Amino acid sequence: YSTLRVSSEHGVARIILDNPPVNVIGATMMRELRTVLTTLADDSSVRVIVFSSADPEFFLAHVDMRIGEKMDALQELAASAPADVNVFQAVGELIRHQPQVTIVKLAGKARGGGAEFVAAADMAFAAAETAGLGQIEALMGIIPGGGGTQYLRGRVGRNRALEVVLTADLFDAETAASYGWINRALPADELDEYVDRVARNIAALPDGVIEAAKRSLPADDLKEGLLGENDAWAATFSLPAAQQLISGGLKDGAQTPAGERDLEGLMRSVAREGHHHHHH
Amino acid sequence: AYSTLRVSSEHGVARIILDNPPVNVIGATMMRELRTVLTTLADDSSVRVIVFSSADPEFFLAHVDMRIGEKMDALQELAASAPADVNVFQAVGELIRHQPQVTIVKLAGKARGGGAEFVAAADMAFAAAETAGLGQIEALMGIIPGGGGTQYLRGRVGRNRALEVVLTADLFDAETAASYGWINRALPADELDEYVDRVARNIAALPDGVIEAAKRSLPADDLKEGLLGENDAWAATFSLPAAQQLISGGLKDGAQTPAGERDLEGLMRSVARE
Amino acid sequence: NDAYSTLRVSSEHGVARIILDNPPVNVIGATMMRELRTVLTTLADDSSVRVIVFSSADPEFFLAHVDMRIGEKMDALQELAASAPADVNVFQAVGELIRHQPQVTIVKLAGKARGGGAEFVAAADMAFAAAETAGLGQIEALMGIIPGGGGTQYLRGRVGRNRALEVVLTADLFDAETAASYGWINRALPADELDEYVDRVARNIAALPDGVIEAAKRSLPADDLKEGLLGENDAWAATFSLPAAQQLISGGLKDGAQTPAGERDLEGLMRSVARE
Repeated sequence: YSTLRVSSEHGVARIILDNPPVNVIGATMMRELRTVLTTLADDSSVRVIVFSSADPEFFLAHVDMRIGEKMDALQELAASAPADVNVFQAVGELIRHQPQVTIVKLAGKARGGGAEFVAAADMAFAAAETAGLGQIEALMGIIPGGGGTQYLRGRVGRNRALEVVLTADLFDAETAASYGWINRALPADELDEYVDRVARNIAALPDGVIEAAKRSLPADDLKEGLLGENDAWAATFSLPAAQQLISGGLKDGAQTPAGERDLEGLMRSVAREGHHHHHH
Repeated sequence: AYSTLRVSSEHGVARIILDNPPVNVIGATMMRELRTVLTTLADDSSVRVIVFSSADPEFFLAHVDMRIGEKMDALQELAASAPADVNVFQAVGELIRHQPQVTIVKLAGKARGGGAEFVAAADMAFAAAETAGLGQIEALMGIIPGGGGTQYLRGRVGRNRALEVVLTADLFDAETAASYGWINRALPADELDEYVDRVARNIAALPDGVIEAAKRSLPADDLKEGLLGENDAWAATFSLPAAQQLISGGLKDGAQTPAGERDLEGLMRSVARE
Repeated sequence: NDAYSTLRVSSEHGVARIILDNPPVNVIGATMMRELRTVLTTLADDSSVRVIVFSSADPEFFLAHVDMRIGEKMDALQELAASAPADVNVFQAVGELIRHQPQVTIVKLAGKARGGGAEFVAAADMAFAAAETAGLGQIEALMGIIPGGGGTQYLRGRVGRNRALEVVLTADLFDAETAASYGWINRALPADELDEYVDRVARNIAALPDGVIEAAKRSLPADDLKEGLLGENDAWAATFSLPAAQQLISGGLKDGAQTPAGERDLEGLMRSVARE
């Protein structure tokens, strides 16, 4: 795989996300994630999956801002998406319905679709000092269209969901945990051993226990919410701002490490600059 | 000009400053003015965000005016024009809950009863850690919250904590309210103004249609059955002898004065004991 | 004072106190389940009682977990089962009785509660715990099963599915601060203040005027958990039926479960049984 690596042993698969320079989620990663998770879902030797990043600053930056430039790659993904779920929601929805226990180890920054990925897993543990979660979408003239509005509604409640989405700020681990967006914030220097212990302890459970727990606690019914989000999100592309802001962002350094570090700041200054065409 | 509110706007943010001396009770006048101002603002394309704050240095909104039943005609007109299946008190929070703009409460001081209902109804509430307080005083006046509070709490904090807030009737500090999810965040008192201004400006700066899209994706909670159940529970308690005795006794012992409102919980417990 | 084997009940001024006392570690056995039903059914009909406070006589354990030998005397368990509510299993019947009680129910948690003990704590209207000393865990996964007394659904409602899965599958003992942050209990308080705190809340609620408690509960009715509880029963029943579960439980008893020394670190004890 070109955007990730997988290894498994002792009932735990580790999926390490590695797509330089900032771990954007592009069409290739979306396809490779589907392949790896679909294959694992049929592997009776694997009981737990742990997602981590190889990038020292970013878990998953956000969805590739150039993803709409090659609609054919996107059209192929959209054709394999489940009923009533859009091509972006299909990533989080695959994670949410995975048979294995899914665990995210979050050390760095995850925004937009990356933050959706984090919230979709069964459990997420984040480094107190270094981790960050933000829904950057509003600053690109859109809203989350990959399940984020609904994952937030369910985990943090509507009031805090609207705050996360509309302030579009980068939330630190301690705030994200107190909101319930992730399970726990832990010291950065303890996080790796903590997640390894949780994963191995869950994988050591007797046969059938994980299955029973997931049957007793089935995935939330989000069908109507995901449809509503899709409709609202689709409508934001019928307005000119989204493409102006996405183009302006790329011009000003989005999807480079310096540009992504304070993406919120970068996108607000792009909006303040307000460049656009003049066809007089 | 309004007699209980000051309204202004700039850079896409309307400020509504609550100003009804001596302790910022929600009376019939304020209820009428709020309907007018929020309905006017709902169709104002220049306004994206509404921030509520208080001109009183101790109280955000004390609670509903305990003398509001002395002038039944103004209250009855408001009741006659309330939305279907929403009582006249619930109509305050319900108007806030369905406002098109992002609604933000900046809570520096104490809010009880209907005041606490108002805080919980806004899209977001940020409170001063050292100075803010939230409580449902209703149980101490022999009733339960009848303006949406039971259902706002159920949604925000869960039934277990909602029963605790309602039946203990204690004044919660900002830190505990935020932990519970009753408000969004507790911030230092000397940072709250800047924090709220930054959030308000950032949301007002979002491009056309984003706020609308977010609210479409995150529609207001369906509370119809819960509000009707609260209404019937409230009417039943209000009809029993203790309610009017406690309300009259509280007024005689200094409720709705700043000295009485400071520790309203202790005052109302003492009224019941005496 | 000697009305019951596993409980002491007293009441005055509108507050009933139920002290849980079944040495050596406050296991929930068939006798406690029967006595709890008697006491709570009686109080439900007592207009003079407005608040029920549950606490423990055991300095280390609130309620350890359900008696690991409860299946050895099927007749006692059969009578309890035969008379459980429709769509509610015999273990769920304990939490469900507490959930539908007319009085305000309050748990004062100073020590450790696991399994059905944690389910009990979560079922009350409100639970206050000592920050320094209290602990809550769902041990069931380490015995080859899942919670079968409502705990999956009480966790789902109070902490959300994500944290419910974490609690159930890690099977660790959660401290009071973490449990409160998650919403599993109402609040963590200093150990030396907890008793006065709870007494104050109970007294204050009992002093409320006629009809207020009743109105509050009418406005905030118990969650509908019918389908969740049915699902939990089938998941629990299927795992419990397997030899692996039966050997883990047998080994736990062999290695000192249900003794104070074995119960202090039950998680470690049960992980050692499985490794052996």
